[PDB]
Amino acid sequence: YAQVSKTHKTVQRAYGGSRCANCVKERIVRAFLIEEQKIVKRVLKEQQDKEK
Amino acid sequence: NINSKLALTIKSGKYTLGYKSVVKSLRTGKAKLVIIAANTPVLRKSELEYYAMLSKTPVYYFQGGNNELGTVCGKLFRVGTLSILDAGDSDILSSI
Amino acid sequence: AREIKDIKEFVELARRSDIKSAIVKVNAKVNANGKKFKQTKFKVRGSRYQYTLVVNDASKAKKLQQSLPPTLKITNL
Amino acid sequence: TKRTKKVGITGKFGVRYGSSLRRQTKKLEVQQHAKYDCSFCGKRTVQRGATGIWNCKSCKKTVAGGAYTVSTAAAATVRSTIRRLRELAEA
Amino acid sequence: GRVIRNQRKGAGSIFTSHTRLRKGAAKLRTLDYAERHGYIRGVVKQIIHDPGRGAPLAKVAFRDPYKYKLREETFIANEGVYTGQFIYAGKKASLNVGNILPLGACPEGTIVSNVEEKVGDRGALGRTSGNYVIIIGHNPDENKTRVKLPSGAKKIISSDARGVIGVVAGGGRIDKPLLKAGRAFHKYKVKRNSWPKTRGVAMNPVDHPHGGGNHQHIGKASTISRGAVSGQKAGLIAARRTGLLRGTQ
RNA sequence: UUUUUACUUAUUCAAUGAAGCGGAGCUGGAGGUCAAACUCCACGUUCUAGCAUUAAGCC
RNA sequence: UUGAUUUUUCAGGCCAACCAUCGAAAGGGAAUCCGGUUAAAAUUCCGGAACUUGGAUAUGGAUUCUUCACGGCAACGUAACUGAAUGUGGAGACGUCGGCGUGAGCCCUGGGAGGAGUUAUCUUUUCUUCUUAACAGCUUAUCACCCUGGAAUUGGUUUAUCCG
RNA sequence: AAUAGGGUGAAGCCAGAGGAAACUCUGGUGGAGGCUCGUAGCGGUUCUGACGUGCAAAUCGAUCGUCGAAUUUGGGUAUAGG
Ligand SMILES: [Zn+2]
Repeated sequence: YAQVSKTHKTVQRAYGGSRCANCVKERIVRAFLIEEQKIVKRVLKEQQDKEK
Repeated sequence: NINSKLALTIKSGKYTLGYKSVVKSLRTGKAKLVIIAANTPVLRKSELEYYAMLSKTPVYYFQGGNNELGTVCGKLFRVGTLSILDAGDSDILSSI
Repeated sequence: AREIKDIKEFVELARRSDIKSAIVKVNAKVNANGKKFKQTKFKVRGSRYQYTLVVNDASKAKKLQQSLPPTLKITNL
Repeated sequence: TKRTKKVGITGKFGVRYGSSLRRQTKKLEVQQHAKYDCSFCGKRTVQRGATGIWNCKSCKKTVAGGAYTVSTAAAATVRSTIRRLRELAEA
Repeated sequence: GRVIRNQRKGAGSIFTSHTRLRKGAAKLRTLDYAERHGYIRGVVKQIIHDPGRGAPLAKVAFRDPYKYKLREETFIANEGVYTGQFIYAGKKASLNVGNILPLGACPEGTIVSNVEEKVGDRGALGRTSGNYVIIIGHNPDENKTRVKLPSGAKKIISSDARGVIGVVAGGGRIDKPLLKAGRAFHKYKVKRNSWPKTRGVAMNPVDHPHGGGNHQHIGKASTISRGAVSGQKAGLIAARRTGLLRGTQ
């Protein structure tokens, strides 16, 4: 692998030569959805920090 | 009771079975209700209800697994999720 | 050994500064769908590789041979 | 046709080891070679690896189980016992 | 006479454990600030077979609280633990199968495994397949907890000692007969050199206290004093009773 | 002199790449407040096999 | 590890879990083949043709005025096409048996071009030569994956019944 | 690192037949087993054979045990005289 060009050892994508396409797709969706719910759990917490 | 309501919709109304069909029906705005089986992966589940939030669609959480959700629909296969396009003779949309 | 297909690339390659010598090989072949024809292989010896151009046309070979640099040593086989 | 009247999977042992030991082997060895329903994907694709290891071919979920069954009766009791005691503590 | 097989094991030449294929020592995490004050979350990456062990092991990845690094722990897999499960360890961890909690944080009747004898020894009790520890009661004034061990013994442990909720996976292993000498050979091929065993009564008087005679027989009582010396302790050492166990004990 | 149990520094056991110990104080949740705020608890992480590293900001 | 300094001084920036060493001519492991040659050496010599590692280094190409390239819905493609500390992974790297499939070498065999044998008779006959290395380019695959689509009258499918 | 060629035919699977059900029967397929016949191999039963100042300080011949595992084996390594 040291003596071959980079296109042979990677794929033009995030985590190209490290993760497969489906595992990168699942990381992206999981990162987006989980972080979206983090905002929801924060605004909801602030809703219970002013009435209860 | 909802099993009886859901069975009537399959007999008389319109529906799609399967994750790929449900997401298409949420994109097109043709979904009236989304039913998700209990053993559906949470990542797929939390994504279906994000699509429904954008699409302004109610979500019903079936209590059984995809084996039980499939047999309620009169199918001999497993149904992880489904969308109701047209509740016909049933009143499932008014109950959920 | 690398094979060269473009005749224009071969003449530009034969005038590289590291090119020691050239070989002109004549093969009496037959296409089996006709009769005898004379194939010519032009072989250029560079530092790393020997470069071969196969010229199946007996006339394009003669024109190509006089198109090589006059300084190259040419061995006729 | 039916090939063996009663030995079943233990017919590989021939006449050796004693009938009582072979019928005791048959009970647990049918269980360890069975296919179980996956609690994650719903398919009947769960098979044993080594003891206590049960893999699903479809969804590639591995669960820790019993030596010869995916779940022992003792584990099922603990699951409900832990579930019950959790409810009281969390009200 | 000669040095008997009991005594040759302590030198440990051919009697050490065969440990090439073992997958690491099964331990809890080192007790740190997160477990003492809150909880830390890890994810189950693998559930693997450990040669020489009936219980499968779980590989759980935690974050290092102080440096950018992943820490892989080797836990004893409780039954029901699956790959991709989140494992919570600490004082504030919830009562779920696979979570690591201090003993005082568990109500009476909680089934727990890989329990610490002492705070921070990373697990001593109930580690084999199908085994567990039952929490009997608490003594909050003295900060002590009563537990029942797999042998039936009652023990008093610090309430800060940790354990893993559930039963050790792989239980029921003993229910199946081995049926063959070869099965025991393969069983001990990855444990240690203790099989097969020659009966001492079948040896010569040099080899064993039971050897010799014109019939195979022990000749003297096989119950041996606790105060006997090495080379004598062959048989039933400090036996309170002998014979078939009849009735309750 | 004998029995018991208090101390920790001798001694002994264990762990860690000696990372958050002990006390007090900030903040809330409470006791019913009979001076005046004393006592107790907590004090940023729990649908998901994602991410977290080489400080932003304020003075 | 850098920026250096020519001030042969330095300035610092990161880290020091673990890490003396020995232990395999059958384990792991950078890289070579063919033809010829001696009385006796050859993957070592000769001829030709390659390869790896370390170092130095210029030219061409590539890239930049939207500074660190484009194309494809996608799987992904390419002659290239910044990337420190630190981190995460992969390869190294792995039992045994059973049948199945593909390849290679060998075995068998037809025509043709040669050479040898038998031939009282018979035998378009019996035997034999007809080869192609490492390496370079293009092309080539089970499996796996992507897009489309939405399936009971269930269908696809292996020698071995698994898949939706 | 090594271990011809056969026999038998366990689970699982396919099809057909019978039954109200609980279930049963048949034909294939499949290829299990410290299974079996039997080479190499490993061993060493009997002739109480040969030899017995030997080919040999343990061999030779026939016969025999076993032959896919508790198998056979090279090298490295550990254990040392009460
Ligand atoms: Zn599954």
